[PDB]
Amino acid sequence: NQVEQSPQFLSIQEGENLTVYCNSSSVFSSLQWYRQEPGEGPVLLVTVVTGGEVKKLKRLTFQFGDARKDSSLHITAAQPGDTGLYLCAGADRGSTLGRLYFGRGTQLTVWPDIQNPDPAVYQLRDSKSSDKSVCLFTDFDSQTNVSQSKDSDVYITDKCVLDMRSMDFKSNSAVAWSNKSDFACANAFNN
Amino acid sequence: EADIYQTPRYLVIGTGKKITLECSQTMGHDKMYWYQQDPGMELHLIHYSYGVNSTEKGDLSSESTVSRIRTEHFPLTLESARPSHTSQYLCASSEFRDGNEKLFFGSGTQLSVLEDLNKVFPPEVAVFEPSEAEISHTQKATLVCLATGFYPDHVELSWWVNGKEVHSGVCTDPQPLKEQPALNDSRYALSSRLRVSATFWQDPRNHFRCQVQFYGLSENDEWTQDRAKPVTQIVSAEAWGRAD
Repeated sequence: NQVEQSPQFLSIQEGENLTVYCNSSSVFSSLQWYRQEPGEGPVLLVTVVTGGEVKKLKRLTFQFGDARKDSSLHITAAQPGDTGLYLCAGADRGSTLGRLYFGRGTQLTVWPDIQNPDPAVYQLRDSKSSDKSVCLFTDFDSQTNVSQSKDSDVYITDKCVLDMRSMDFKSNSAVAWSNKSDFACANAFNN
Repeated sequence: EADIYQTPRYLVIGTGKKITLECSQTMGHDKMYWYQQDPGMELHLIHYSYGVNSTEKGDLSSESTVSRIRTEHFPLTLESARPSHTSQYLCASSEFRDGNEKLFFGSGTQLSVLEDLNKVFPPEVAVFEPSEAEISHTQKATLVCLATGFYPDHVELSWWVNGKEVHSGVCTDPQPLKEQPALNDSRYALSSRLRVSATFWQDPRNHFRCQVQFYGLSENDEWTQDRAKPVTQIVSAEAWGRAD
């Protein structure tokens, strides 16, 4: 009824194992896990009904706590495709029919390993005539932390990974920009 | 066949307007639900239906209504839009399979209700050409697209190479960024990257376009400002491959 999920966010490299948790002060007659991708409806993964029960569906292992007040989802050998919001939902059969109580979820992001990191900050010119430019920090490894701007007139995005599929090649990038004028790409991503 | 369907995916409307959010399934499911989730919270049941003629409130405080006259349809009405209705609305249906109530969700409506329509702005879109320092060093070419100045956060960015949408070598920020964080109604910025081989880029016959679908005001909406009306629209920017 009050459903707690932890951790709130989990960022991890592919290949790794992980466990996420769902807790309640209330006993459940059953418990579901859902995965939601951005812009889309949550998708049912599993239902557990028996205290202590273990349901394995491929690389995902779900457990229902013995007292039926908690559950865990364990993922073996995380793949980028596992990325998403993992929602836990419990039924109180003492309440009503179809009354599922939801946790807020664990946002899980699984990052690809970078084979040959080659970090660089590049300046790009606007396609049409402008005094406008952006900075691209790219080709860094996965334990690189892109620092947030904090400075008013500078915008810095979070890291994004792209897959050049034909080439068997993935890279990380982050973008910085300003209106002007004190802004230089040299200062943009300094740590 | 089929599944469960919700429309519209996105809606920005002025305050005090009537709103209907549509939900249909073709699975012949008796039970149907509406869930809501504001910025900071979990999904929570606002209405449910056991079947035709059944409509129940899941949240007593909610000033939305539903009706169920067909198994197929479970529409949700807001008779008077207030800013506080700004939310994510998810419709679901269910059935008993192996003694389990299994839910299937639609993909949601992102509803934005605004006191002041003057805070609605379409995106500006710029494409930044690959750095030659990137090309000569790496044998690869990254195009950056920047969409800026939009409000609310109701946009879809896509990349089109030679007239066809691409997914390979693309990454778009999962969340946009506030251009003026000190305003809770700040306009937004979003970037995306498209990375191609340098020789693909250097071919002048190759055409690259960043497209942003914005969902804004509809045709009938009142407007009085000395600036074009911020209607639902596409804004694009384009670039040609160039040798160099």
